[PDB]
Amino acid sequence: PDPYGNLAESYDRLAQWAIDQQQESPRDRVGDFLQTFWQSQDRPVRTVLEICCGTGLMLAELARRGYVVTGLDRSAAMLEQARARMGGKTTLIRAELPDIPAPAGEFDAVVSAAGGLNYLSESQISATFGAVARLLPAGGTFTFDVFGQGFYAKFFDPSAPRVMALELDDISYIWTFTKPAEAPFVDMSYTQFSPASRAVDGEPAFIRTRDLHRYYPLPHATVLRLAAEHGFTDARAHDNYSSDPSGPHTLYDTWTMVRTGSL
Amino acid sequence: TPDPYGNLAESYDRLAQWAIDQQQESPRDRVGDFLQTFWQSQDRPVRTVLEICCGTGLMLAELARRGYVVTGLDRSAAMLEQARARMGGKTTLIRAELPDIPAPAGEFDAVVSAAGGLNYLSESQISATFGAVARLLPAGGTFTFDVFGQGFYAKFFDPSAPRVMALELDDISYIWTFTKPAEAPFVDMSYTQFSPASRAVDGEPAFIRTRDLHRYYPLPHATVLRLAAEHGFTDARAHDNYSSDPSGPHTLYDTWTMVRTGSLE
Ligand SMILES: Nc1ncnc2c1ncn2[C@@H]1O[C@H](CSCC[C@H](N)C(=O)O)[C@@H](O)[C@H]1O
Ligand SMILES: Nc1ncnc2c1ncn2[C@@H]1O[C@H](CSCC[C@H](N)C(=O)O)[C@@H](O)[C@H]1O
Ligand SMILES: [Cl-]
Repeated sequence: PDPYGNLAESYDRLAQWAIDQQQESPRDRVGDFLQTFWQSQDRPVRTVLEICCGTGLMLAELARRGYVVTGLDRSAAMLEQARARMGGKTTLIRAELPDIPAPAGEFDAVVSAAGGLNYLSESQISATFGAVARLLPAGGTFTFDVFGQGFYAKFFDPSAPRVMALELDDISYIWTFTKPAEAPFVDMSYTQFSPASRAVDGEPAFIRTRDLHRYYPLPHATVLRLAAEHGFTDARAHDNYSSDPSGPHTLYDTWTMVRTGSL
Repeated sequence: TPDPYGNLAESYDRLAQWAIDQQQESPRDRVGDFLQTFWQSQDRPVRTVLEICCGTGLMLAELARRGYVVTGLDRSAAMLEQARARMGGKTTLIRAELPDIPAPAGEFDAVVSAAGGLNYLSESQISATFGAVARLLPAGGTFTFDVFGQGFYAKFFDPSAPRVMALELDDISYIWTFTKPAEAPFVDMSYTQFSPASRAVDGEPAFIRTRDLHRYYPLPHATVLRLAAEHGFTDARAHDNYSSDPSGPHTLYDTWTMVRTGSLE
């Protein structure tokens, strides 16, 4: 049940390709957006938890800017990469959201960059909003991105190819996007062909793996309700870590919100 | 002379059927219907038919089913062996690369080329092929073929960037990359194919990868009309994919028919 287990060793190269070819934000741009957002807030930010930290690309960006960072992810394979990047001092928590085994009065901000929250059902993200609210003091903030309208329009029909593929550094990926009838999720299947350890007779060989990435579309009305229900205010959406508004073409919606003084 | 169908021949028939079932390619009996109706409209009867670029013989088998006496020509030994299995020993199969057609004058009543073999010919090679076909046909015989239409290039080729598509079919996986090299008279469709290996690697099934370039030469309508006029044909007409519909900007496969004149070629 870890779709990133087979992806972890090539994830960083694929993330760079997605920046180069699928308009994903480089983590330094995410860092610029976060610092501009936090600088506009009254309460200073020193400690940051990134949930769904993956291989730690965003952790490293924030640490380079002087933040004291902690990461959380469910994937041991991804966290092994994050440990190699960050070294031994960085706290890395292996847990599956909505579980956040960490105490209140500790984090000034929580972030989730590059779409980990797309993997959570509505009830799982609701409980995650609650867990984040318990960790943040009044005036702390929560920032994350999820797929926008333009993503579902572009990769989940119409007129679009249902199968996509990429050949990158001797690995090959074949992606299939399916929308089950009457389901609250959409499915992206990763077929991956990777060079094998040895050869078959006199030919190079490849191992095939198949992994399902199940995504839950998150309407704006749902985000706003979840924010209100869990002690957040001033929820705003922007297009992909820019100052532009969310709109019909947005591929990645960036949400920011502020913890109230509620309990 | 590379043979891009060498690695494809084993799985070609399954892929061709997928393209009919899913990509609007004409079922071979629709091609047969179209040919029989077109030939029936001509004064000169048709019994003997040469299919150039016959591949694995899917169109040979359809024309034989309808009662024609068919001969096939293809450059790919791998494809032709499949045609030999399909047709048996009675059918003449010629291994030759167009424009070479080593067959006698006064032999064929019609020449056909179904499912896109002529897309692989440069304008010079297709001009020479028109000449060779003209020499094989008596006055009143006909030549029918299909090439990619305007809608095919618009759908699969982007002038600005490569396009990538894929298919997983019966444990074979294809990755297709479509490019338009600058200033070239061709466009490129690369086939990466993953097929099951002969043995396993440790405890995991293994796959072999092949890569083969399919190089296609767009053939504008004005060029077909010119080639027909230059090589002894008349009444050149285009239809959409072996139907009675006209060729149009959305057509994926342009079906051309033309009639041999009395000129000496
Ligand atoms: N319910 C869940 N709990 C914890 N981690 C989850 C999760 N669902 C998805 N993930 C993690 O979400 C990550 C998405 S990849 C994003 C990695 C990183 N934030 C970056 O900027 O590159 C994966 O590592 C995946 O394991
Ligand atoms: N210059 C050339 N000379 C001969 N055959 C050629 C050729 N260029 C391409 N071909 C052949 O064109 C074929 C295209 S596939 C079409 C197969 C068949 N007509 C059918 O209806 O399914 C391949 O078998 C390929 O080897
Ligand atoms: Cl961008």
